[PDB]
Amino acid sequence: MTLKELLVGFGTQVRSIWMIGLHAFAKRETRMYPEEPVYLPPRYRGRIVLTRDPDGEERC
Amino acid sequence: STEVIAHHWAFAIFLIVAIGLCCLMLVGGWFLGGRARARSKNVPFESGRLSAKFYLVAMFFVIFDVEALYLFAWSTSIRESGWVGFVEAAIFIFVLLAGLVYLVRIGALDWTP
Amino acid sequence: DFEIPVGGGVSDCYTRVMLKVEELRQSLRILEQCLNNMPEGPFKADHPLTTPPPKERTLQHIETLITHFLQVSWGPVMPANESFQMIEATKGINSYYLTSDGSTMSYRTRIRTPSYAHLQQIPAAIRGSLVSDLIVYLGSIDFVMSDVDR
Amino acid sequence: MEFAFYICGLIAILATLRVITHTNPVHALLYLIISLLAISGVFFSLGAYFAGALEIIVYAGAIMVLFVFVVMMLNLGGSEIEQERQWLKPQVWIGPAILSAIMLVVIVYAILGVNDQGIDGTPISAKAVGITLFGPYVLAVELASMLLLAGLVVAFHVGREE
Amino acid sequence: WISPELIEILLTILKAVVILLVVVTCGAFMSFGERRLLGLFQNRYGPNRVGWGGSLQLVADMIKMFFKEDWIPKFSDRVIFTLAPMIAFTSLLLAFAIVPVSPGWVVADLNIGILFFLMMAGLAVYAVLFAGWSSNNKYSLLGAMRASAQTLSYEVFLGLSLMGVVAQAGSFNMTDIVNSQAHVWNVIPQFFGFITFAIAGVAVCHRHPFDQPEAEQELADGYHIEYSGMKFGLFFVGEYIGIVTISALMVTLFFGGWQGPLLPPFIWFALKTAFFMMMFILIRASLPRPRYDQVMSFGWKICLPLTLINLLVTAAVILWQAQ
Amino acid sequence: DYTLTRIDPRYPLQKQEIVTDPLNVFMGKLNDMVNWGRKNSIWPYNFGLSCCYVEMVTSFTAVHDVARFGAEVLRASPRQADLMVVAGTCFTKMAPVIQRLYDQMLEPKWVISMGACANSGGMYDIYSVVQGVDKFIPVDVYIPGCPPRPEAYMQALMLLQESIGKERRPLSWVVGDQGVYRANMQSERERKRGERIAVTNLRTPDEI
Ligand SMILES: CCCCCCCCCCCCCCCCCC(=O)OC[C@H](COP(=O)(O)OCCN)OC(=O)CCCCCCCCCCCCCCCCC
Ligand SMILES: CCCCCCCCCCCCCCCCCC(=O)OC[C@H](COP(=O)(O)OCCN)OC(=O)CCCCCCCCCCCCCCCCC
Ligand SMILES: CCCCCCCCCCCCCCCCCC(=O)OC[C@H](COP(=O)(O)OCCN)OC(=O)CCCCCCCCCCCCCCCCC
Ligand SMILES: CCCCCCCCCCCCCCCCCC(=O)OC[C@H](COP(=O)(O)OCCN)OC(=O)CCCCCCCCCCCCCCCCC
Ligand SMILES: CCCCCCCCCCCCCCCCCCCC
Ligand SMILES: CCCCCCCCCCCCCCCCCCCC
Ligand code: SF4
Repeated sequence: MTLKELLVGFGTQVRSIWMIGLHAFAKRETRMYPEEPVYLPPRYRGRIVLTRDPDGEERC
Repeated sequence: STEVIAHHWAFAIFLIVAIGLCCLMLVGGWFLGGRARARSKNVPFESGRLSAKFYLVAMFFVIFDVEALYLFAWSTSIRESGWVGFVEAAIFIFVLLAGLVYLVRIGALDWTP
Repeated sequence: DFEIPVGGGVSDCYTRVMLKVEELRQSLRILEQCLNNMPEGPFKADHPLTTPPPKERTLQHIETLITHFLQVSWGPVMPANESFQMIEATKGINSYYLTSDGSTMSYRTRIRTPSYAHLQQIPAAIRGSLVSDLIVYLGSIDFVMSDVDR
Repeated sequence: MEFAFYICGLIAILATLRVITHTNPVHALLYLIISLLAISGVFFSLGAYFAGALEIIVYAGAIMVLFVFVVMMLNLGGSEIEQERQWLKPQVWIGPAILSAIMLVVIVYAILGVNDQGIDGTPISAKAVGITLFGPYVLAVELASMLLLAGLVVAFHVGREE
Repeated sequence: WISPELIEILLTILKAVVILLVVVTCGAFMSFGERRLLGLFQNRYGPNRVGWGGSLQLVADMIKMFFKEDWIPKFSDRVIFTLAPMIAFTSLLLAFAIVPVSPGWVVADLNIGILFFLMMAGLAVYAVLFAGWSSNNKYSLLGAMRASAQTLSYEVFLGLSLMGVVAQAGSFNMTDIVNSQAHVWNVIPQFFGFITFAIAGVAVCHRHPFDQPEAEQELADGYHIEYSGMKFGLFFVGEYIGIVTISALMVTLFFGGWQGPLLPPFIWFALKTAFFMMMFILIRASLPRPRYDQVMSFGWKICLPLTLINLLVTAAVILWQAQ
Repeated sequence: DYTLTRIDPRYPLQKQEIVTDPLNVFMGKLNDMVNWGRKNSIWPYNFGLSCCYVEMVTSFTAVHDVARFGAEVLRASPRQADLMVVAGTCFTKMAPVIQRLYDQMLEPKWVISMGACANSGGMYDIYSVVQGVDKFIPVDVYIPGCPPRPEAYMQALMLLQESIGKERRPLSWVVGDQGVYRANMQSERERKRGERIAVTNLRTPDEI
């Protein structure tokens, strides 16, 4: 193969290593479940309940 | 002398303790832990003829390893051999590289067809 | 306003991956246009067959409650016809061909997916290659097996 | 020094006896590797450090690797090999064994009738071997390179698949 | 029994035992550090819940692997199957056995040294070959064949890459190689030897981007697939101990070993070694995996003539400077 | 409060009986140490079935980091794996494959059904779907969802760890009792009924 191709590939490997090193010098993106509680939007579709009217009777 | 035989004893203890360490690792792994049976447990895991290029690669490794042993013998005695031995080793490496280039150009070292 | 990226004429793995990067950028442009220009109006059509009706009118109007009651229990009555819609999916062209017999259920639902075509195109394109070339080709198709089998 | 030599020689002899009387090719090659390690220990006991280093680097690290490679590609399941056991059949092996036996007694008679001042076990480094190799033995080096080249060309020409 | 000779014998034996235990502990804790440093490289934390900072994760994995059922297939050959992880561990451990970590702290001050390391690597390829043949699985068989031909293609020039340092120091001994770096480290003159030895040492350690079982997981053709319990654990521990061995040999052969201006020599040796272990993690986390034919073509057409030319130029420089 | 299971090769080929907990104080401490080591290093089998596997590998990524629990090694071989996550639908063509892979796993092994398909078949009450993976292999933890979010998979991992931490298995295969004793733990529904019924107000769905 070409010597120029070899040098360009070597430089690209060095660039990839450098970028992963700067990504090591970055901020952690992990949400620490369960110590950090998971935020959910108000219309999230999770556990199903039956609710009550403001008077206290069951709405169903 | 005392130092050389102490070094020999230390090396012997190193080899013996390493071999005994992996042997006791096997003994602990085999002896400990419960065992249970399944029907397809003994069947090899297969996710539920070999080419001659492997032989060619291993053969080239053998030949170039013998020429590597020649260069091993040369490299530890480079200064006492002088420029004459440098010329001999240059001829040796020239023959080595000519054989390597000949292997390259005829596709012997080309894995893909 | 968005552009459709095209290749040079040869469908390599790298060309397909770079094209999908380009459509990611164009989809970001479309998302920016959606963010800047979102109209103020209804989120549901005013047709009688809008299933379900708007929820508050269902909760305080008896005719809307009747429409919602019959649309979520028995189903909405599509008149007997055949319809077809093809869209540009994330992995190719995805189409629904729906035959209605006048009932509240589909008489025929035909789902055309592009992953079926790509998995069928595999033996014609990977023939004469390596196994690792097959792995790269599998990784560069953008399929899923639910799309193939469904 | 002598104790290691005798133990390694006994291990090499027993291992070679196990190679020449085995049916499994991989077991025979493993016992051959063990005998090569033992002969390397013999070489290290005699002060030929470079010779033992080359026995494990080249003989037990390249050539037996090539033999193991070939046995892998053959997939030798003992077809008409384990089902025959003709070498273990006595009237086949009595003859050649007694041939090698009388040859061994003649060679032992030759060996015992020579002067022996003993081997002092002085270590011969690889530097002296390299000095000799590129000194009084230069045509040996270049024509051994040509010999390896000849083996390369021959076995490439023979061992192709097409 | 009170004599200085017996005291020197026992202290030397104790030093060798301490070195061996520290190397095994460092290899296991470096499997854990592989996990932690991959987490650092990938914007996460990795295991940090089992003990303080995850420090007891290795003990939990060790207990699990000891008390996991150790099983040998019925179709498999017992001796070869039991022998392959032993080779994968012992070969690179005894390859470490020649590395000097401090002045006066060496196990075997051999006259061959890196030659002995070559013996241990040539024996270490048998672990992969025997794991492939012994398991009686054809997928593992071709996987071991591919990995073994790769390791041969890089072992063909591993020693020739070391021969430039050998020529510069003028001896096969490890301590003389370290002492020849007292003025200038060998990474500057033997830079091509340094990169070729890096590539070959990574390849013979079966590390990324030369790892075969992680290359093709869809085929399920790895040679580790039928190993479980403490045998697979021995494969992993031998792999990381080999990483430690290759890093320490790299430090002693190209980065001066223990030599340093201010810090104690073992501190410098540990710092340079741990830097090269971190570089192993970064190489695993950064580079993509090349193809098989590309990898062995890079081993044969490029690296071997580079090692030969490097040795020739090193010899020309050495005899040019010897007036 | 324990169940005793012994296996001897319809599936599953096991018989279970309710038994009193047997638990020297050194043997007990050894049992807790073995359970601690087993539960703090759980290697899941990397088995891809359907969209629930996409959520599982989402749990393995950086924003979630399942590696913190020591459950990240993700073996491609069932011999090296401790946990089988059925993350997807039990198709009839894939069910013998799942059974074969589960048979190729080694003791101790645990099973997590991930999603409604693996629980009971889910929405796919159809001709080509096995209605739940517990029809033919025993399941230790179930996750409702279609799909469960990645932290639901972590919550099931914690549930499995708590179940392992109080189960009894033989330390060696030559000494002791060789049956497997599993704890009959309190259901999470009855445990969380106190804090779930008392919920009064929730945020209205018109906001972020
Ligand atoms: C066995 C190996 C044999 C071959 C290697 C022999 C030893 C090294 C000899 C010198 C090598 C020099 C290589 C060429 C450097 C200049 C060109 C270059 O960087 O090319 C790579 C790439 C080209 O750009 P391109 O891929 O076209 O991307 C589009 C952007 N223009 O550009 C880029 O990616 C951007 C710039 C990247 C620069 C990277 C660093 C180059 C110098 C490295 C020196 C040594 C570093 C050692 C490691 C340090 C960090 C740990
Ligand atoms: C303790 C010891 C170890 C310590 C750790 C640090 C050192 C680790 C070294 C790792 C080396 C990995 C080498 C990988 C070589 C891969 C070569 C290869 O096959 O490349 C193929 C690729 C394309 O091949 P081609 O034939 O052109 O295909 C055309 C098809 N369209 O061709 C190309 O892409 C061309 C370029 C190929 C690669 C050139 C060499 C790069 C080596 C990696 C970068 C190292 C930089 C220094 C890092 C710090 C070292 C301390
Ligand atoms: C114990 C009973 C048998 C048990 C089963 C078999 C176990 C292995 C036995 C063989 C290997 C160990 C032999 C004993 C060596 C003990 C050390 C010794 O004798 O050292 C002497 C000498 C030291 O060097 P030198 O300079 O000559 O010493 C003179 C004093 N200044 O040393 C030398 O010069 C060289 C020393 C030998 C060479 C190095 C070691 C070679 C190992 C080869 C292993 C072969 C495979 C064995 C397989 C076993 C299972 C089948
Ligand atoms: C499953 C088990 C398989 C077999 C494993 C090994 C079996 C034997 C284990 C016990 C060995 C006991 C110790 C043997 C002697 C060690 C010391 C020694 O060899 O000293 C001699 C020499 C000294 O060198 P030096 O001092 O520099 O010389 C100047 C003059 N004194 O130093 C030398 O000559 C050094 C060179 C020889 C060192 C040999 C080391 C072992 C080689 C075999 C490795 C096997 C790897 C695993 C199996 C692979 C597959 C079969
Ligand atoms: C199908 C062909 C098989 C060929 C087998 C050949 C076996 C040869 C056995 C030779 C046995 C010699 C026994 C001793 C002879 C007398 C002493 C040596 C000559 C003086
Ligand atoms: C990755 C590093 C592996 C090292 C294995 C061997 C460890 C040997 C430790 C020796 C410690 C004492 C060294 C001599 C004293 C000088 C240094 C004193 C401060 C540590
Ligand atoms: S439960 Fe839902 S998300 Fe999970 S595999 Fe089934 S369809 Fe996919």
